[PDB]
Amino acid sequence: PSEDFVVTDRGGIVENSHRVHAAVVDAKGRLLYALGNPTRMTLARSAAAPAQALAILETEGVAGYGFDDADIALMCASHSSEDRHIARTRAMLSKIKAEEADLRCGGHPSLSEMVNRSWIKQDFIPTAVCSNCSGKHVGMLAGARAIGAGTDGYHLPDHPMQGRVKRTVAELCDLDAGDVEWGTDGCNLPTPAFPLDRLGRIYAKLASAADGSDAGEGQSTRCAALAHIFRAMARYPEMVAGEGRYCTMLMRAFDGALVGKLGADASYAIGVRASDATRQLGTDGALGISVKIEDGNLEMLYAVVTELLERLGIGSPDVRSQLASFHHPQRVNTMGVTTGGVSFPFKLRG
Amino acid sequence: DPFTMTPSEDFVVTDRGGIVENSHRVHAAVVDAKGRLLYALGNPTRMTLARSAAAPAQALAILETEGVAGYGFDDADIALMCASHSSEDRHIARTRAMLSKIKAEEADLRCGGHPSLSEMVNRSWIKQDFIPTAVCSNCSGKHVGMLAGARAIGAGTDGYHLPDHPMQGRVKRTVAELCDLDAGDVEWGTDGCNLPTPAFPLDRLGRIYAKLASAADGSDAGEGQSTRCAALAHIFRAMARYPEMVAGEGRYCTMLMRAFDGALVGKLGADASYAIGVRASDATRQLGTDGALGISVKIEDGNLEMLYAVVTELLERLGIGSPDVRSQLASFHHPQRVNTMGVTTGGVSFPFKLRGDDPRLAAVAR
Ligand SMILES: [Zn+2]
Ligand SMILES: [Zn+2]
Repeated sequence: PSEDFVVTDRGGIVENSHRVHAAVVDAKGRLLYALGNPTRMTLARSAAAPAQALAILETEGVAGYGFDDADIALMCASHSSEDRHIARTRAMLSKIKAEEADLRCGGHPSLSEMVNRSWIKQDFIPTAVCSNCSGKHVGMLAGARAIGAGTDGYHLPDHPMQGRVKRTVAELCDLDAGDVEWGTDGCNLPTPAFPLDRLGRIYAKLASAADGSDAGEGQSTRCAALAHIFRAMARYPEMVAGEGRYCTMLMRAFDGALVGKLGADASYAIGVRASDATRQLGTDGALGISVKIEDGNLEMLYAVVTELLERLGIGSPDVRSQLASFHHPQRVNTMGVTTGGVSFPFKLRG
Repeated sequence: DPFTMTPSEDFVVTDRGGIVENSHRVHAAVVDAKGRLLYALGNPTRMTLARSAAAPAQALAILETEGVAGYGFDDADIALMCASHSSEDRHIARTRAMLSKIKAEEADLRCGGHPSLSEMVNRSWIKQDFIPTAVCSNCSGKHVGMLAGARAIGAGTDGYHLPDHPMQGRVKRTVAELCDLDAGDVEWGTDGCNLPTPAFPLDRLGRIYAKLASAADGSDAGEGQSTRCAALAHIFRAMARYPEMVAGEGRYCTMLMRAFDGALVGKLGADASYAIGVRASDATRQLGTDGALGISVKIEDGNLEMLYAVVTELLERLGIGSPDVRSQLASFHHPQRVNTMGVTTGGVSFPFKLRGDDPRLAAVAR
C-alpha cells in the first residue's frame, strides 16, 4: 500500500499532511484503482444511508404510506437542517401518523455553519426533528409501524427493523454477517464498519441498478429499489445535504451522472453510471468510488474527492469547475493575503 | 509486536465501540535547557511551522527594542504580546490601552479581524451581528508591540509587519538565535494575522521554551543575567501570572497554566502545535536533567482536540503535575464522545511510546 497524502503548505512550507485511502471498483466490486489501503476497515457512518433506505423500502407495507422521491432522498440524507428539511420531516411523520416525540434521534448544531449561525442568533435549541438523520429515522419508524413491530425501540439492535438494516448492509457488501462490525452513531442508530472497497461496492450497485432501469432490463425488486434510490438522490440532492454543501453541489453539477454521499469523520462514496469516462477506465459497467481521510478532516476529503474525479476523467472540466472552491480550498489570511495551498502528491495505482 | 515498535507508529486514535474511527500521527520533543534531546515521539526534528507558539520570541524581540521600555508596558501587556487571545472584552480593552500608551490608533494595526478562538465569545458576536475588526485579532497585543518597537527606533509604522521592516529583521534574528540556528535553517511564511511566521525543527521549539523556563529559574535564584536572560525571565513571569491574557477563559493554555500555578508556561500554535517550558523541579530531575525542560508537540494532520489530549497524556507520562492539578484538564485529556441522545459511543487512546530496548531496534524518526 502506498504512502498517499494530501498536503497543505504555508509559503511552500509543509503545514499538515493527511493520509488518503481510496477504492475504485466495478459493478461487482472488483478493485480497479486505489489510494493507500483500499480495504481499510472503515466506519461508513452516514455514507451507509442508501443501504438503510433500501432496508426501509424493502419492508412489507412501507409502500402504502406514499413516500415520494424527495422523501426517499431525505431518507438518504445528512441534511443541513434547513427549514425545508424540517418541513419534509414533519410531512413524512404525518404520512405515517407519527409525532416528533416518536423520534429516537437528538438535535445537534447544524452541519451548515450558516444555518447554525442563524440558530445561534435566535436562541434556537435544535430538537429531534432537526437531526441530520431525521429522514432515515422517520423511515425506520415507518418500517416498524408497517410490520406491526412497535415503535419505541425501532433504533435498538435487537429490533426487527435493525435486523433488516443489518442484513441489508451485509448483502449489499457481499459479506457474511460476521464480517461487518457495528457501533453506535451520533443519531443513536447502529452504524456499520467494513472494508473501504465494499462502501464503493454499494454505490457501484446503486449506479448499476440505475443503468439497468434506464435500459429496460428485467430487474429484481431489489435492483429496481436501488434504481429508485439513485434516482431520488440525483433528483433532490438538496434533500441529501443542502445549500452550499459538497454533496448537493457535486450531484447538481453532474445532473444525474452520479450520486455521492458524505460519511462523518471524512468518508465519501460515489456511484457513477456507465459513461465514456467509465469505459475509458476499463470497465463495461457502472463504477464505485469510496474515500477515507485517515485523520477525519472534511475540508481535505472534498479536496481529495474532487482531485480524484479529475484524475479519473469523470465529468468535464467545465462540470468539475463548479467544485473549484472545494478542490483548492481558500488559504487567505485576515488581510486578504494568500498564505499557501493544498497539494496532492499521491498517485492512483491501477 | 511490542519488541519492534517504531516512531512511525506513534498515534493518538479515536474509536467508536472499539472500531477505529480516526488516527493522528504524533511528533514530540522533550529537551533540556541547552536543547539536548531527552525524550521523543515520532520525528522530534520535524520541520514545523511554530505559528503563534513562536509568540514569546516575538515578545522578546519587542522588549529588546531600544526605547520600548519607556512606554511602560506592564506584565499583563507583555502576556498579551505572548497571546493568541479569545478576543474577550478585556483583551480588546487592553489592546486599546496599549495603543494609547504608544499614541497609536486601531487604523495603524496591520492585522485583521476573525471569528473568535472562543466558541462562547463567538456566540455573543453572532447574536449582536458583531463584525470583528483589527483590534479584535488574537494577535493584537503582538501587533501593538511591533508598532511600539517601530516607533521607538524611528522606523516608521507603515510596513512594520513586512519582512524588510527592521522590526521583522529583529524578529527573524531573535528567533534564529533562540533556536541556535543559522538564518538559512529557519524558513518563513505569512501567518493569519499577516506577520512573518517561522518554521524550524520541532525540537528547537522545545528549546525556546526550555530557555524561558531556565531564565525564570535564574532570575528567581538571584543569578546575574544578561539582558536577554532577564527579558526571557520577565516573559515567563508575565505569561504565568496573567495566563488569561495568553488565551482566555476555558482555553487550554490558560487552564494549563493556572493549574500549574507558576511551574510552567505553555502556548498553542495554530494547526496543532504546542510548546511548554518547565521550571527545574523534582519532576525534571527524575526525568534526568539538572535544569529546566522544554516540550514541543505537533499533530501531523493539525487536529486541535487531539493536540490537547496528547499534550495532557504526555505531561502525565513525564510525571509533570499532580493528578490533582492535572485533573483540571480532564475534559481535554479524554474528550467526550457522547451522541445526541446522551449515549457514549467511543473514546480516545494513545498508542504511542515515549522513547529516550534491543540495540538492533532502529528508531527511524518519522
Ligand atoms: Zn444517522
Ligand atoms: Zn500572529
